[PDB]
Amino acid sequence: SFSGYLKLTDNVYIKNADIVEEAKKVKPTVVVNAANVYLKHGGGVAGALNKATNNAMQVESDDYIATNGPLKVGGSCVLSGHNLAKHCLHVVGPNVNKGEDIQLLKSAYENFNQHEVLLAPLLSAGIFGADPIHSLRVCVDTVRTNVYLAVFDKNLYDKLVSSFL
Ligand SMILES: C[C@H]1CNC[C@H](CO)C1
Repeated sequence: SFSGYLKLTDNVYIKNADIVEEAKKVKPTVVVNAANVYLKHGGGVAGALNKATNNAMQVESDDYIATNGPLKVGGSCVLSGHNLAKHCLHVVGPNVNKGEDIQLLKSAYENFNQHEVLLAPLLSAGIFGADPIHSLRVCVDTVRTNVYLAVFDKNLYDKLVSSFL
């Protein structure tokens, strides 16, 4: 039921869309969150997804952290998708603004391979500070399952499509 996506490869699709609106429309089995190790969904994609859940994502996340401790950079956990999806896969890409190793972006994308189909943002893009062109490249070269990428910014979406090798 994903509609309006441009096909980049055999398994990677892209659309200029607000991932919250896309999740509400599609109700995918998995929506990926651009999480941090503490699951503190303050801003960027995480802040927007959490706000769409009326903070239920944050309440669930705080209980998860209280039980399990923080995630690793490059790691993930599966939690509820609330009103957005069946599940939310919280994936921690490296935050270059915190000096985290950009080489961990491939490990972060490997989490997507545990799910046959996902709605996702570009990991480490936006407020995480990585080059979104590089994130898309790592995505296509790492993810083998079906990934539907939602890119919020039209100007960035156009740049990503027009520069895609
Ligand atoms: C598994 C269902 C979850 N919501 C959308 C799916 C259609 O691609 C069906």
